Amino acid sequence: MPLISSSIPNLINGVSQQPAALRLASQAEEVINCMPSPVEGLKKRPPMQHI
Amino acid sequence: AARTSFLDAVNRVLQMLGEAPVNSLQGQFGLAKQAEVALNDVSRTIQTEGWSFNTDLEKKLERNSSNEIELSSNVSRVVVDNLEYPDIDVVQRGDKLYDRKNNRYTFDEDLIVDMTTILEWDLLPEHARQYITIKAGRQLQEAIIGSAELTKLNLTQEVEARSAFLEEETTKSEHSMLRGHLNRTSPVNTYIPSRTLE
Amino acid sequence: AARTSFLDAVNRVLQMLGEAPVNSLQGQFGLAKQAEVALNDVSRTIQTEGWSFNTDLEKKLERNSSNEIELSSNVSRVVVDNLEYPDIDVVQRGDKLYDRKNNRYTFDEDLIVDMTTILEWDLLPEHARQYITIKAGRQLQEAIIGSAELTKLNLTQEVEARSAFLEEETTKSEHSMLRGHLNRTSPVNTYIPSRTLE
Amino acid sequence: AARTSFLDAVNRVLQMLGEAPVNSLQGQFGLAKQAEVALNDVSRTIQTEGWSFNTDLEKKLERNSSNEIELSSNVSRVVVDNLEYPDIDVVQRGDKLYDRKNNRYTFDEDLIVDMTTILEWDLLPEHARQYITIKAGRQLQEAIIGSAELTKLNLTQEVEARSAFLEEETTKSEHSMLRGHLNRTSPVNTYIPSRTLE
Repeated sequence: MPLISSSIPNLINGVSQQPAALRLASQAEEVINCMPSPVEGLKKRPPMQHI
Repeated sequence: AARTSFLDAVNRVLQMLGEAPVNSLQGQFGLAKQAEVALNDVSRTIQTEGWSFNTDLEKKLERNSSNEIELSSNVSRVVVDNLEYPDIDVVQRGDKLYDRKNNRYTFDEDLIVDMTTILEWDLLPEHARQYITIKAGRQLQEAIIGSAELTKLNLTQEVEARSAFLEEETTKSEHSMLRGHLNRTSPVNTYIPSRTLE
Repeated sequence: AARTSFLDAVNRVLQMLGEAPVNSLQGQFGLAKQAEVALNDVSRTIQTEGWSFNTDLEKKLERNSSNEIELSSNVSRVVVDNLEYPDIDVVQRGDKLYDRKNNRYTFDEDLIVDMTTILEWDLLPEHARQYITIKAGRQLQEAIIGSAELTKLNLTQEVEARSAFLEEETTKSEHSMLRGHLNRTSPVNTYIPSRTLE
Repeated sequence: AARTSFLDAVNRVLQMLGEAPVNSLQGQFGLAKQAEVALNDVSRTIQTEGWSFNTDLEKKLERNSSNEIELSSNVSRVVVDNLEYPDIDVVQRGDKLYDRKNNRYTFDEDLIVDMTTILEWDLLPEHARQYITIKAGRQLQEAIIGSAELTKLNLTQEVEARSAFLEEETTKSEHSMLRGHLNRTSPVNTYIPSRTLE
């Protein structure tokens, strides 16, 4: 038993419908109201103003 | 803080395996049933040896109409006194006794034997509960995952638990070497050589 | 600087596990449940062995209307002196005593026994609290994480804590060999061969 | 909590092997055939040695119309005392007894022999069932998978099981050295030096 670890490098790859055994581990499962960008990573979506 | 209960023991086994605790035991949807099975199996394995709390002495056994001795479903071992019965010796076989010297399944009168019973989880005392819990946890973990270092750690804990259990049993029952076989009523005073000299 | 509290013990267990300390116990949103169950289980395991701070001497027990002795919920072990009752052999079973020799659940008279109780957290003394905390932390870390270096450090700390707790217990309760069985009222003077020669 | 059954035994063997537990024995679609054959073979290997629970004393054998001693098909070994019969040396050969000294298959009179029988799974006692189960599991895993850590774990478990089984057998069968050959009816009293000096 080796107690060993990895890491998830990026969270900027969105949602996939493939079975979990064929995806890139980076890909997520359900994304709502996020704005994934390469300049700051994952963040809450910008607000919507009124005119 | 009461004595250990079935749900607490199941949760402890699951936690020792390393998996999240359960809420109840009825209508669950996890490994709790397998933990229960392992607990029962280890309980049977430990109880089938014969200890102070599950042995009945001087017990009298009764025969049925066909001159046979029948045993309950939870009887583990029986012993007859060779000195008391010189011409008959019995050995357990399934649920009936066999007079192996006379090669017969039938006896002539009743017997006075020593009986060991396998008990349910409710009647078990505290130290037996603890030993059973630790042993079942170790065995189930080995059966499910199959590591080696985890087995080493569980072996260390099991050794400590067995030491505690044996110490508790020998402190409770107060065995002796002078008294001989316990089927004879105690004539010993065990008079103390240490104190009464002043 | 008062004695250690339950929240301080939980914080110490979490810190030894390697996590951040938690604010409270009530309505926690963290590992408080795991820390609490670990501490309770280790407290019960330590208490069920029987020490000088949780044992009562020559306590009287009273039977019910059916000549049956029923124990409380938190009674761990019951000892009956053999010499005082040469015809009765009892062993604890669940919450009732069992007349092992006569194979009965009934008695003929009240008894004088010495029992061991399991105490709540608030009523424990300081050395017991320290030993309980350290052992619980070690067990929780070993079961949950399973690393190497943390296990080594916890092993060393547990060994030191056990040494300290045992030493404190023995110097508090002054166990002796000359006095023999403690149920006898002290006839000993323990006169000192190291003083009166001048 | 009744005694262990065949289905529980095969489930335990599969669990030791590391596979998922199987449901039934009849019309199975798993390793049930291999587990059953391993259990049967280990049971036969253990039973052929001869113990105290499967041996008949001073049993009488009868010859056929041609002065030939035909044994049953589940007779493992036959022992004939030399001192009683000083002119015949009998050894087992297949299913009939052979006169080694005289080089004949024919006898002159019936014999009084001590013979061992192979018992079915239903009739075995609990300790025999436990030891047989553990040994069969170890053998099957060793011959089928052949890994290292599993082999060492099964080795430790088998060693513990053998110790327990041997101790249970000896305490059930009260073997002695003063009595001599067990064929004689007990003239022994085993007067204990421990008791009667008061």
